[PDB]
Amino acid sequence: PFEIEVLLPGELSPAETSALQKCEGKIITFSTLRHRASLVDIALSSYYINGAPPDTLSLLEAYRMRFAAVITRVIPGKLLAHAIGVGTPTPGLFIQNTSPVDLCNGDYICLLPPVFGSADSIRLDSVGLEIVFPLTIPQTLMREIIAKVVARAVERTAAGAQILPHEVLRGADVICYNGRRYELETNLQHRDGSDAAIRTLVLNLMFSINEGCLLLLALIPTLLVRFPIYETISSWISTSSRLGDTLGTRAILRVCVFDGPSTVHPGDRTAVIQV
Amino acid sequence: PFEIEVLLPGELSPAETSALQKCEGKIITFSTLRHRASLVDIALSSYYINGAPPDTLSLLEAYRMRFAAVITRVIPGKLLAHAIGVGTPTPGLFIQNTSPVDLCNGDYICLLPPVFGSADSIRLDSVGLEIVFPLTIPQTLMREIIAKVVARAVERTDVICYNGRRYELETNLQHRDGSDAAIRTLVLNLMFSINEGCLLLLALIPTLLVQGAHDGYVNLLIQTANCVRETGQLINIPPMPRIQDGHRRFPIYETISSWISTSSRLGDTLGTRAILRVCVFDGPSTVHPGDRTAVIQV
Amino acid sequence: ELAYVRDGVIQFEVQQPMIARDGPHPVDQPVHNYMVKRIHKRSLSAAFAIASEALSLLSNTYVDGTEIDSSLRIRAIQQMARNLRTVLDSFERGTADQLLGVLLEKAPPLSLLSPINKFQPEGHLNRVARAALLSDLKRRVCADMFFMTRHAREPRLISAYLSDMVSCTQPSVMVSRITHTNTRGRQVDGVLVTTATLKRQLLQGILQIDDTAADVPVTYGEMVLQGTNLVTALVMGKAVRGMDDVANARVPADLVIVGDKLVFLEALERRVYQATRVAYPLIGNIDITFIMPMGVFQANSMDRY
Amino acid sequence: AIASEALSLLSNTEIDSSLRIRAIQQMARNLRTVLDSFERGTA
Amino acid sequence: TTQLIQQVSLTDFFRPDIEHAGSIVLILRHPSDMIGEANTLTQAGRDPDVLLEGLRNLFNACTAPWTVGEGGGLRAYVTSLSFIAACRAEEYTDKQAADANRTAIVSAYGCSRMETRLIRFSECLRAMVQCHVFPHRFISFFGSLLEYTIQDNLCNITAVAKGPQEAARTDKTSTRRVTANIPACVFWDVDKDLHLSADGLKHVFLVFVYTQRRQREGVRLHLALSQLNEQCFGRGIGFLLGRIRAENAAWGTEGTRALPLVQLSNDPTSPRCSIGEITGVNWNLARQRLYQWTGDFRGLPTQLSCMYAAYTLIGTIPSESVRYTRRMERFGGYNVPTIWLEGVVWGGTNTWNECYY
Amino acid sequence: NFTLTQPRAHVDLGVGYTAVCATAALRCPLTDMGNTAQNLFFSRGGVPMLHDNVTESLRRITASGGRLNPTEPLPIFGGLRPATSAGIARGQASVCEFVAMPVSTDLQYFRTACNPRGRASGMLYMGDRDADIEAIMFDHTQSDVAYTDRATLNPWASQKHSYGDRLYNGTYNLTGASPIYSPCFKFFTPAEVNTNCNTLDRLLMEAKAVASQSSTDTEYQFKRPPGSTEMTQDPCGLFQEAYPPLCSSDAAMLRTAHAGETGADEVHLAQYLIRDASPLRGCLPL
Amino acid sequence: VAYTDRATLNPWASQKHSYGDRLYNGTYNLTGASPIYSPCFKFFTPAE
Repeated sequence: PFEIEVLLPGELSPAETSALQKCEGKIITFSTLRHRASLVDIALSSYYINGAPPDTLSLLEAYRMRFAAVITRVIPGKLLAHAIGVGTPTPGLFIQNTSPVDLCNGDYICLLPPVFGSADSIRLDSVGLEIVFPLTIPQTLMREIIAKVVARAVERTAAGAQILPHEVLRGADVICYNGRRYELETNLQHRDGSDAAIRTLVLNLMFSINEGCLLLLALIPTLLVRFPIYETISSWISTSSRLGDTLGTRAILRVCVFDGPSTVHPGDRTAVIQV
Repeated sequence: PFEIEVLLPGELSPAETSALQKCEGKIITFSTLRHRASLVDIALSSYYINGAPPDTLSLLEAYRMRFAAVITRVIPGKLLAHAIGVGTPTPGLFIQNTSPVDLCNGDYICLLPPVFGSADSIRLDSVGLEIVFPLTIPQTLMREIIAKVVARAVERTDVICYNGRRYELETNLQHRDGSDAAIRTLVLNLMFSINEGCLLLLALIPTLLVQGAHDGYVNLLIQTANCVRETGQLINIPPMPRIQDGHRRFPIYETISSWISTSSRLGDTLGTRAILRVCVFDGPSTVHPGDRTAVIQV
Repeated sequence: ELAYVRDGVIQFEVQQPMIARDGPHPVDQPVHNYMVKRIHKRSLSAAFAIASEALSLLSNTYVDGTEIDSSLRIRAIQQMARNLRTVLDSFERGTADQLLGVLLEKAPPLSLLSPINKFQPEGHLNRVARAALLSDLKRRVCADMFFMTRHAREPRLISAYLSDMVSCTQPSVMVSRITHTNTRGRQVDGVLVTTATLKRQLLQGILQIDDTAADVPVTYGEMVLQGTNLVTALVMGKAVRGMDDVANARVPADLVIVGDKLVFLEALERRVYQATRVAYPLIGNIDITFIMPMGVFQANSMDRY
Repeated sequence: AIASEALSLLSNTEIDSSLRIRAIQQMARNLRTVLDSFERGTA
Repeated sequence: TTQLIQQVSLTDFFRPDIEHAGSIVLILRHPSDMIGEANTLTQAGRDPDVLLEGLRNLFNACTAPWTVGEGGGLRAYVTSLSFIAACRAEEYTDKQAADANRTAIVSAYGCSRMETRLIRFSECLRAMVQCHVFPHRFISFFGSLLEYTIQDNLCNITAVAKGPQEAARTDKTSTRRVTANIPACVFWDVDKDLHLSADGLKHVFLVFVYTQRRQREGVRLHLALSQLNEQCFGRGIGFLLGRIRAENAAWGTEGTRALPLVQLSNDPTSPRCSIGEITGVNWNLARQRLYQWTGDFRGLPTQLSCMYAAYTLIGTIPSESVRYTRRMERFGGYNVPTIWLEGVVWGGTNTWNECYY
Repeated sequence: NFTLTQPRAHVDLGVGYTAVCATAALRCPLTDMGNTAQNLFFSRGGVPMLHDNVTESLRRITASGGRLNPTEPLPIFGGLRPATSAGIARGQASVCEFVAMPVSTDLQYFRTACNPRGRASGMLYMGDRDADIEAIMFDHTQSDVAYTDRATLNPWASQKHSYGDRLYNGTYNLTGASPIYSPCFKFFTPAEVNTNCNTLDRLLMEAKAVASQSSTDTEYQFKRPPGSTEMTQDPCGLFQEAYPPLCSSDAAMLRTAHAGETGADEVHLAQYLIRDASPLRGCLPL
Repeated sequence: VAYTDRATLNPWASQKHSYGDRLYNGTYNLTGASPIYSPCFKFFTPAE
């Protein structure tokens, strides 16, 4: 009937201690279930096999299958930690706001680490270990965001492959919510994740859609005014089932602030709770 | 909390008591929950009211209409059981392993009736009912099994590979009660994909083929694309469709959203919902098949 | 010991005085009317958040057998006692500052009562009397302005102020007139709150200290109700009280005499309201409007001579 | 059923004492009545 | 285990004094993204001018233009559901009691200058439903409201996640136990197939009807009480609304043959053109002899315009032999229909699904 | 957390005169006269407009003055407002309503203050007639108590249901909560009053218990935010009278070049001086 | 800011790049041996 406490580096560099104190309020990912998770990040990108190591899917799966933890103040000599995953519940937890997007209480929220552009992270030269903070967004808004990202990537690929320009100005593309402006696809450079890791997934989705629409258009419509030809259909069904299973639904997070402020900005007093 | 109480019928004891003792960590499932639980409405009710007893559709319907029930250690005093709706887990509800392949923590294993090798049947002399043992077959295995079944049904209008292991299977064309439902669902899904985005996607087929000359992924994409790459080059198709509403709204976003929604709906309909995630403690997660496996509530 | 009183009101027999004429009018009979009032309610809540370190330290039950944990526990209990004392003092100060002012809407009696006792004999006014009263009110509100502030250097308006006020003051009730008097035997009037500079100016100008008597009697006690009375009140729902009308700390306090009135001034500008997030009360506001012409001319023509 | 009255008595200076005494008397009367009913049923 | 959320409210759009304790309220959201996405939602099938005029007159009718319009920061969060429930109860073949209940409601809570605002809101919602903007993505669920207080244009609205009906014991009135009464006159009768003995953990489905008729499109509140999962209920809503689904499909088709290419692709010795495509010497000279098929996309530009199912799995009850009870009371001269629903718990996640099978 | 709550009740025993208040002080000024424009273009309906090439020029001309104006894309929808700019130490700007009246105006009436409403009204008739209150303010056919021969002034500004009630009052849901709010609307609609036993309480509650209608924190004269706590009084909001300030046709006479003592001229050629109704000349050097 | 009626006061030296800014400003000091003093630089750069 005990708990697990993280290690405390005693007599460290003043810069390292200052950085740890500054990042103390930031969310810290939980360690492994059994003993410890220190070389997992290093070994995650070890199978480069003479090329870019696919790590987006692996990190997404790790974040979905791993819980979180809340750290406390640092005291020289003794360290205290709190965990509500498999240990004992705690009477309220304080976590600083991280996601710049506005959030509303009384609604179910999900967790999904972004992979487009850049994300906040902490890295130390003398440590060599980096931690990526996932962004928490509601599922309803997340679905629209990912759909818009997929559409923008598809249109960018079409423009880059067709040679001639094909972008048609359909109007303003600025999303405004509670006085906050959010502009997407404001640039067409330094795209290190647009067609690097999700390119294979979007290509598979596109070819599956193409084969399905061809198969239905072959004989299905009738009111409009040695090869069994089944292995391809079976493979398409298997890939569709696999992607549906790997899509996942991580709705376990919730926000509930007692008499909190209306506007929300990074650096406020929020609460963390589950359902 | 709330729990389902199981009664003990009289004038019967030895055979069922021995079977329960041998089962140990084996669990069962219940359809209707009330103040008291019976034993007739598990197998006889499922196999009745149909005339010809089926093996796939009726079992799937019973599993969908049923719930999750666990069995703890049986005491000579009375029968004890716990429900999944409560949030107060108690150690002692560990179940046994009934899969030839070992499992590990980190997989969302669902439930499905045993179809690759059926299951053992125990004859009861007091009432005359059988007990169905749940299995932990991986999701991809049942997905490819149902894909083969629907392909065979479409053809009407047998060998699988798993890490080098192959074995002969049986046919599933004796019952057509679900074939019409599958045909209707696939017809509706195909009729839900009449959008114009596929033309735009196919407009980039030559460009993708040119770009893939040095990509190196053709050796892996050939197996998954054996007829689409041939049918896409056999149709001329309008290269530049006339613009009617592209100057006001982007149409590819709506088609992508609809495709994602229908794919998620099809996945939810086919794979249904699982029960719980299996997690073990103390020793390593590698557990020999056919032995005791630790099961906790997350 | 109250849960649902439905805004109870005490009962008393008070008859307003009436004038007597005995002129050209026959014998009449007295007429009286009964009215009801309402009772308001107020509440105040306080909180003091704390971390889990205090409870973790207090939930050890001497698990190590040393003096360090005992010292930590004693410092924690001392800190929590100090915090409790501080929040109690803050709550007391808040209630003290909230107790001042309950009728600020009708607080100024002069501008709303002087014409009533100056021109209206009994409140019955005809058209000409109403017009005269309206003209007098408009003249007063047009000529008053800040005349008293402008002529504050002349210390002779106090006599006029008291002469005007003596025609509007009426005696209070006599039944519930229990109060604490000084050694001289003169009943007090009330408590006046003013700024420190105003109090100093009044003390240097008129108010002279001549009395020294301070006491803090504790006579309210804690009344209790018998079980029989409680049950006989709760069987029907209505709660009864009374049934008697058959037929430590030291704080300085002084008093002053200004003739026929005994009013004491108690101002605490530096003692309290120090380093407090609550703003100073009694800060009112006024509104006014102005009208100006733009391109106006006379109608006639034989005026530029 | 005994959970409702027990919870009301547990989770909720003369009115409170009288209410507690009345609740205790009612609980004792109910217990006596249920014991008599059980004895009659057994007989 | 107890969580509370504090929200602000106004007086010109909500009067907490009339509403009693134990009521159920739903939190809305500002349409900041909806006013921008309506252009894409309306699509080329309809015009956005009607929606623009509707939102313009809605903003004009709404008070405090300096706060609302682009953010729900200083707006009334809690909104009474009685008005919308009564408004949407007209199409229920039961109006004798509704008219009697609404005659006093309009006289007391309404009057003054409210008919114009009510008509403006009704026409705005009719235009929103007609244009298929899907405004149901802002409806949530909350617990009972047993506490309310307001001093000056500020209501301290508080709520809880679960329901402590069996453990609150406020003892602030003559009653001994708390209760939560909410009218359920819009409860759809779905017992025609479950009239037999059915007991257990019944599930409540919040189904929204989305009709696609001619000038009679609207969303009406509906309730259900039956122990069912997401598959059987979906199949029931699929093959039980067949007539209205077919009518909507026929109305929405506001407007092409087979092809033998499959046979020639299946048989061997198929004409393959890969080296020529790679070289590019016949990029356009080889596709001129292919099958054009004379395809046209004018037959059906969109297919998601026939959605009629918006059920949400919100609300659970483990009590056996469920049976609603309706009594009669008075609030000073006007009776109110109240249902005794106390000593129950609720919970679960929202599942907004758009099914058009 | 430890939360403690204790209900408290307070009763009263003095129905008559008990409270005494007498204050006379001045603080730092907060707002002064303004020179801002008005959002007349925000009509939301009216005569159709098709001359875009001239309307854009008119908008540019009216925006080049330096007053408040919308952004470049012309956001006619929503509640978009221009960003607040810096301001010198002069006070808070305010709107200035314009009333069209004949130039011929009596000098005595201007000297003795004017009524923005047009005619004084009084509800002290004990409800003798429901239409009596409206008759005395919208009759314009009987002699007034202020004019021995005339009845009402500004015949081109005071009306019944053509100009006054159409624009100055605001009906058919046309008032709203726009920043350009008329301060005279608070005493335009009589609305409904409550009854009591004596008239003293009625006049006390009529002359008091007045809440604020705007905020002085911003120079744009925005509406009062919900939840604010402030107290203010409007003595001139019920008297229907406002004394004119110290103004003159020419500043040469007001400059007081001679200084020292002061004089009084009865008849002059074109120079006239009006004494201020508020004797505040000795407070602060003006 | 002061008088909204007019645009600005002294437009010839109100752009931070005028003749005075080119000559002295507060940190330019382009002269070789001119006898500069404190007021020639304190009138343009009032510290930070």
